[PDB]
Amino acid sequence: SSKWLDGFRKWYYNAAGFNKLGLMRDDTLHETEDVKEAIRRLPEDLYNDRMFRIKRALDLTMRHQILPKDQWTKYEEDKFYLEPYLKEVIRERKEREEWAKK
Amino acid sequence: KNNGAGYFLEHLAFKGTKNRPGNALEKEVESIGAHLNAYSTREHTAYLIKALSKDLPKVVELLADIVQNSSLEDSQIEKERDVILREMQENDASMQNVVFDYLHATAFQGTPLAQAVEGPSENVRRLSRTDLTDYLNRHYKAPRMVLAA
Amino acid sequence: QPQDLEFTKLPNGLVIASLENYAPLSRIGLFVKAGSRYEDSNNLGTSHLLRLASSLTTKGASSFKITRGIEAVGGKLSVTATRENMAYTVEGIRSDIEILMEFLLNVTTAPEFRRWEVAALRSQLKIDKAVAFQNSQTRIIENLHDVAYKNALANPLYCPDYRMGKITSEELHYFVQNHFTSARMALVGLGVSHSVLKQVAEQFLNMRGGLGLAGAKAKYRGGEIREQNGDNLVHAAIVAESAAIGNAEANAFSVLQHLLGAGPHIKRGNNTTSLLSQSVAKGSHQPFDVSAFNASYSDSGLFGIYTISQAAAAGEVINAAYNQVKAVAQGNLSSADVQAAKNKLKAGYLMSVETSEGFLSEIGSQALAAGSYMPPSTVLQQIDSVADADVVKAAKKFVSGKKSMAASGNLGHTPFLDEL
Amino acid sequence: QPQDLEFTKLPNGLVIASLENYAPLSRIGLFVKAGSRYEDSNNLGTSHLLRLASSLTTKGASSFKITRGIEAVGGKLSVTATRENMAYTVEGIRSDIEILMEFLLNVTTAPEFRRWEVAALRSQLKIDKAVAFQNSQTRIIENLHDVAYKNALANPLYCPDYRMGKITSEELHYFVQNHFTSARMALVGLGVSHSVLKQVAEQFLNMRGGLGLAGAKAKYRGGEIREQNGDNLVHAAIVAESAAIGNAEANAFSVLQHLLGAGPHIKRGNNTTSLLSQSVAKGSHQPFDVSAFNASYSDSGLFGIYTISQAAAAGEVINAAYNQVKAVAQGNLSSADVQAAKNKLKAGYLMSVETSEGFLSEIGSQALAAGSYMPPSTVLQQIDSVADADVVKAAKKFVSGKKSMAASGNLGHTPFLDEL
Amino acid sequence: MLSVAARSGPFAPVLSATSRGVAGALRPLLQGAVPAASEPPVLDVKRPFLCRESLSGQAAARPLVATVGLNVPASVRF
Amino acid sequence: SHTDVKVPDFSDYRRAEVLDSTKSSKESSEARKGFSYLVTATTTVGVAY
Amino acid sequence: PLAHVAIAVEGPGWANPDNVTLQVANAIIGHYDCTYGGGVHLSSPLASVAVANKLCQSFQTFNISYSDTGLLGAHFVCDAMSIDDMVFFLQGQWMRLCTSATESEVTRGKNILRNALVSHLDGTTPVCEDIGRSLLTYGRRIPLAEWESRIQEVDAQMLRDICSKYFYDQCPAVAGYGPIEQLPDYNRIRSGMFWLRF
Amino acid sequence: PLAHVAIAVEGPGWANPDNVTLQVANAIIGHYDCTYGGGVHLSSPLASVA
Amino acid sequence: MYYKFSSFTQKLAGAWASEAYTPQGLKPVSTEAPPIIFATPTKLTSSVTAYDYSGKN
Repeated sequence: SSKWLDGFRKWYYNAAGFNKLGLMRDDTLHETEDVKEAIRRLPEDLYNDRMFRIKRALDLTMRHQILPKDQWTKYEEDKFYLEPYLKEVIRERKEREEWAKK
Repeated sequence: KNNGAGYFLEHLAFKGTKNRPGNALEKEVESIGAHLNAYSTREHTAYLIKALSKDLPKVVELLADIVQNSSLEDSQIEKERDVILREMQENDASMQNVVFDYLHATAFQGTPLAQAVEGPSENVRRLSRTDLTDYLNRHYKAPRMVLAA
Repeated sequence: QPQDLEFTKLPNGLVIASLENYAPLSRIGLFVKAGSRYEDSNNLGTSHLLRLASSLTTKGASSFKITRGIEAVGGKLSVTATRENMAYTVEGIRSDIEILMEFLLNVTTAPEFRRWEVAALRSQLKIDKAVAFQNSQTRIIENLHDVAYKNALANPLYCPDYRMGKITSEELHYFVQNHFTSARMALVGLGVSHSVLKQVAEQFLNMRGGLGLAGAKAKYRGGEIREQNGDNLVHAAIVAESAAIGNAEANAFSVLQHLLGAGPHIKRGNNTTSLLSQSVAKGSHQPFDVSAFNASYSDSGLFGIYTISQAAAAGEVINAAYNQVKAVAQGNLSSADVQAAKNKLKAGYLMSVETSEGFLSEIGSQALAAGSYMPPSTVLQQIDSVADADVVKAAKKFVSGKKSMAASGNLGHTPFLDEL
Repeated sequence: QPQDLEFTKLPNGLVIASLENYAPLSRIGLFVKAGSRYEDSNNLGTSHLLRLASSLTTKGASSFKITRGIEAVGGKLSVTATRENMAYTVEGIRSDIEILMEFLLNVTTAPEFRRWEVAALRSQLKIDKAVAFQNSQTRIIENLHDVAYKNALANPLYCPDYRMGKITSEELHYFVQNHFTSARMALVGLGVSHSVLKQVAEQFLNMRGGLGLAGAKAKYRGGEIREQNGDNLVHAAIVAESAAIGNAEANAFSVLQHLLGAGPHIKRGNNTTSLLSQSVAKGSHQPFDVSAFNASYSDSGLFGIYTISQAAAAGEVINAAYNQVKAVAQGNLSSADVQAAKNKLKAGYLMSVETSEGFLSEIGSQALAAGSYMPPSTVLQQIDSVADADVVKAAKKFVSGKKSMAASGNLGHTPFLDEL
Repeated sequence: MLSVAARSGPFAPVLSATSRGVAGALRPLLQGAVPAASEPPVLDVKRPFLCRESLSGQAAARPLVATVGLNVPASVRF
Repeated sequence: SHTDVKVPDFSDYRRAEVLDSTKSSKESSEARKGFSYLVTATTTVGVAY
Repeated sequence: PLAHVAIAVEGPGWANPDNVTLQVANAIIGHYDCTYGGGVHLSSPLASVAVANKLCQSFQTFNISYSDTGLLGAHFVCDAMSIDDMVFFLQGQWMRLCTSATESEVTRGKNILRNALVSHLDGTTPVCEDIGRSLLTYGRRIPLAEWESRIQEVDAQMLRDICSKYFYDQCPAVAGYGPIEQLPDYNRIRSGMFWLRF
Repeated sequence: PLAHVAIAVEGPGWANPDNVTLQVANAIIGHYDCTYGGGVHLSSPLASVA
Repeated sequence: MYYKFSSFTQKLAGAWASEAYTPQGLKPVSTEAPPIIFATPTKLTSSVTAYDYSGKN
């Protein structure tokens, strides 16, 4: 966990390949009701940054190109911008479901 | 690199000359009730005055130094740099002017007719009095001037 | 060179003015004293719909015939309504103008005023009011007029929002049959012979010989309105009762507004010879715009100051402008400033009639008021016949009168009328 | 058997008053001095949004949990607001009301104010203002309070149309942190004991300073507002400055209110012992309704005449009511009329304190105003001490003051302030 | 000096309104366009007052007090 | 500002006779659309066969 | 709230006479905004179509000239949902002027251009502007009688020849600002600049 | 501007005790107005879907 | 007050005094100039269309 799991996480981040399209991790998440609500709750700056990064990725995958290596999203600089919003939406959905159980 | 030189001279042309330093020049035209206007296009610059016919001499004298004796002062350069930044901010709201500039840029890519008359913001932030002097020594010569009445 | 202007007073009270100057295109305008002065609380906004009813069906021409026939010759029909009178102006190339005249004739004499067309037009008057009130000066001036007067001039140029969808054809027919009478109209033609205008007037201006309905007699109330809209700028007009047109005091008030500063003369200027701008620029280190407002009518007048300032520094600008008017109301002024004010006023008057539109509007208003030509040199010498004590007593009459205040914006630092 | 209401003033300034009704149902309220009085021009309409946003998520309970848990036990959560203070109330069964307070205290003490939820209920602000402005008395009193004061009481209950879409959660957080402090609250309980209320006050309420922000003293302005909107009836309120809550002259002004008529004591009656109704009934022959308006606040009051009349008969109704008050102010009244007015006033007070809502509202109002609850018998006793000379002094106070006028309808024959 | 609009220098087009029934060859500068604004909410037909018996009690006498609730309708009482 | 928006250089994708900005267009535009429409015409002839 | 789109092609400049003809073409299409009081009876086909279908907030044609170059085209502001339709309508109008211009239409445009040229020079400021700009651009002051003589040369055949020379099968320059995703791609705008029926 | 529609069935009256049961049924469905406070989180499924 | 150069026809049209002779607004301070970022690093050259070559010189 100390030595190579972080190293294997870095190698897997390089190998998965959304960093060379300029995407962050949370841009790659497939939408559900939860993800759409979490995106709807985002502020305007992060929403506009996300949508520009997504359409830049679609432009790059149109031409079958990738970003230059200095413009690849770094593993440490990758911010998890969405997942507190997603965790709050998941928590309130679980609260609604457990109320509907009883 | 002097992409807003004509616009910035068009601003400083009414702020004072050598023989009429500052607002006294302004006072003079208001003392005769005349109207003083200017514009700057991509190809032409105009300084025009509506006045009465009975004061035809004095106005011509004013026009003379406005095209050949403008006193370009550093404090006036600073404050008119701020004024030009203010009205590029104002003209960003005039959305048809924005589409006008965009159409010129995308139609005349790579040519000197794509750049706007007021130019980019960095040139407003960085332009110096020597550059304005070079522009006025190069382009304000007498064979290119028409005195119209 | 043209000959002098020619006048004719028909027995039904119609004034006819004509100038033969052999212009390439001719201008024909009918001036009617049928503005928004003449409504009351029941038919508000009738003048706004009547302003936009200039392309509806008449007898002798339909809407299609009017629009296609004026646009086919390239001519133009407009109508300009002030709070006292309306002006219907057609223009076009000379060889066509007679057919254009009969179009204007129909629009000014026999409107059909069908119900379905005005039901179509009421949405257009809502859209026109929105476009007009897109800027803030129009909104604050209409509010200032609604506050300054209690009757006959508080009626705005644009129709109120509750009245839209409620103006019927009967109110329009009543307004036309009570105010579009032949004893209140002037037919002015620039670029046409006098016999053509006299022939058309004898043909189809012989139906309403009375003086119509008149005598509204606007009264002054004063007060204040404060539209909080939270904008970054604060507009404020402070006015008071001033003399009507037909007096030497009106000339004194025009000299007073050009002495205090009555708008810009220099592109991106500082307004150095303006006294109000001098006082506020000595006070405030933020952008502003101070000017003198003077709306003179035939029965009353409004004179005051109009200030645009920042939201927080509004009180300093307003108080500096009011103290400047107070200081020039106590004899503290120079005669060179009054001479420059007279030069500004006469230059503005000579530049107003410089174009053909300003000349035709001026002679239409002169024919409506007096029925006779006032040459520009007589206007200039009447300007020149104003003393300094007249301007001093005009400012003294402003400062001693109860004010009407209209303010718009973030009014946290804007004063009230008890604190001027 | 309703033994005694117990009262307690904590050292941080928080008030707890509770009564042991042994009722089937319990009612618990929290009274905060956080009305529309405490907004400047920067944060207009914040209190309206906070009133609507009481049912949002809190740091300790989610909005789904708050709504479903309140509706699960059948309890009621209500927010009642005026210009001065707000009040939060929960109603429930005694066995459940304890956890109901938990929900209430979250709504008062730890609101998260998430941005998306505030953006959601700004549309609810627009709908609520439309519904409340469907009555014309609302906009009359709103314009009347706007004109009658300069600052801190001209702020409306309902959010202005420009501030909708402009209120953020930071302004609500500022309003909560500056006005929901400890020494501005009274916690009132009916159907509970002191120990549980002291426990929940020790749990949730004892963290803030207490003094908060004061306000801007409510300087009087005067003037008039006339809103031409085209209805069948014309509403007109004419007020003047009067004594505040806790002054010795508020009782005399309330006696003068009930002497001039403040409501029909008989359904479909003719208002025989109402002086204003008597004068307008002997004057006019059309539908109308005239009453006396009283509104006393912490440091100011307004007393005046409210008239609903016909469009073409508004001048005679307004002048008849005003001349009736002028005849009262000269001393033309009988002692039996003052005795019946005192009977009407104390009857209205006693039938206002009968239900649990009115009782708890009066306890919270007394705790926020005076900080010492008084029994109703003491209130009736100080009502009984009013002499008719103080009523004549109150009427002369109304007559010899600067009036504020608010009018709406067809204002063709509605008079002005100087014409009265 | 007539032409009351031209009496005021800068306040010529503010005191006057110039519609154009048939727009000519030259276009006016600043054509202008309304934004697509919102719409007011719809409300039911209210209660008219056509008699003295219905109008009684409608005149206000007390200050305006508003009340909202979670499951009770919003009310205003005077 | 809106005047800071400048079109980037397209000279790598750009056609040969429209490269220099100092030469006027409408001198070789007919040749360019003649080439492209000749490509389309030959394709249409082949699929017609 | 609103979107502005400007479409243009080349115009020849200051010193080429068929500018006058191009001016007549603009006078055929003209200008409109929402406050024009004609109704459904305006002579311009694009104006009547946009009034009937409630597409525009405003449109405006232009001819812009510099030294042997210029921009010739149209500019409109409208809401999002209208944009694509208007582009189609606008291009159709141009193709009509390329293919099937009539004589009364040309006569109306000629009268509009006569009134524009004469009524623009009303007052000393636009006359002085015309003098200074004409001495800088044409090298001389073109008199208005010379303008009237050049306007009288315009008939329908040479007008549709000139419009086919400057509009038909030409690549436009498109600028847009606002909610403009219903504004089509460059391929559909370019394909709309010619008719498959000629 | 907008329509009022009422649908009813025959109910028992005063003397029948199952009226109380019917009241509970109404308390499941309840009421809703446009000026409420709960929003989507009201317990009544008709009010929540409305 | 009288004439402003505009109207897409390059003409000195008529305009109000608040925009003909006061083109700069009454807003006090210019706020910012937001920079432009691209997807790829583009060679946005204004003069002479960057460079013209086909190899190493």
